[PDB]
Amino acid sequence: MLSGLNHLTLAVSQLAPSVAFYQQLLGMTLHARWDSGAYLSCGDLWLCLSLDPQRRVTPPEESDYTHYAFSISEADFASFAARLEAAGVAVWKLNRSEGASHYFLDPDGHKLELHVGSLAQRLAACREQPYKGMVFF
Amino acid sequence: MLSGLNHLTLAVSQLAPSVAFYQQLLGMTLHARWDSGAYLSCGDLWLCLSLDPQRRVTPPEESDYTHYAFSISEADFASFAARLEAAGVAVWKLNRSEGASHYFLDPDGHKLELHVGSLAQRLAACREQPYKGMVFF
Ligand SMILES: COC(=O)Cc1ccc(OC)cc1OC
Ligand SMILES: [Mn+2]
Ligand SMILES: [Mn+2]
Repeated sequence: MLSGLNHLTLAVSQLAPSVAFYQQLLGMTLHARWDSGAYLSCGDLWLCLSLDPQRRVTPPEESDYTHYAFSISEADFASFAARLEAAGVAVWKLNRSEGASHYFLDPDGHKLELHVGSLAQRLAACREQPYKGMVFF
Repeated sequence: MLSGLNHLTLAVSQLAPSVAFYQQLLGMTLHARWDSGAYLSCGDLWLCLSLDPQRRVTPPEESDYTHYAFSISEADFASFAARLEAAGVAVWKLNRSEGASHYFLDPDGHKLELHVGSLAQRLAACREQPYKGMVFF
């Protein structure tokens, strides 16, 4: 039986800017680094950056909607978004759903998100206003 | 600050087979589905499957090392991996370069993994068998 997400690994084209982005800009904790990767944590999340020459710096129009959302409190959301904006981090989508969301790109074009709100909050909102074809289990 | 992974969203090309894979084959909990997506949980993980006409079924030699690992206990690991193998689930990696792991593909080629152990345990193992150039902070 699977008990949760064990780790998220992102392939990166250049290790130093990716470490700078996740540790310094995004505030994650750097636990270890080696010639071809790094381990960081963000709350319970174990993040691995893996240096991969096959990673392309990918424009957002050229990747699908797969994306990785990090939790932040409502109270901290606006100043964190402003930090990303000051750093010139590109946005790939505007928020049109429930709960604050800021959609931003990492240095290689990985699609990231800041989101406020849990699955339970989303399901409650959906029960009141179900999406087209929605069924609950 | 950021406090963990709020959700993982995977773009899928065919919603029903992807729901079946995550719910039936992997045992995740299905909470809701709609014409364009589904919400599942795996322990604390909120997984969203999002129907995306841009998603391509991608062979593993065509994608980078970005991947998603799910936690499983030492007692359950081998039989779950063997069940995936017997069910014909495609693989993408054999060499255990980061501990006890089984590397397998979802229907669209998303790179998945079963892994036994925490970040703390992986750091302890790496102290004895470090990756090249490894530094610990
Ligand atoms: C794995 O169970 C589901 O994915 C639920 C379901 C099954 C079939 C179906 O339409 C044929 C619609 C469904 O939910 C909206
Ligand atoms: Mn999202
Ligand atoms: Mn892994």
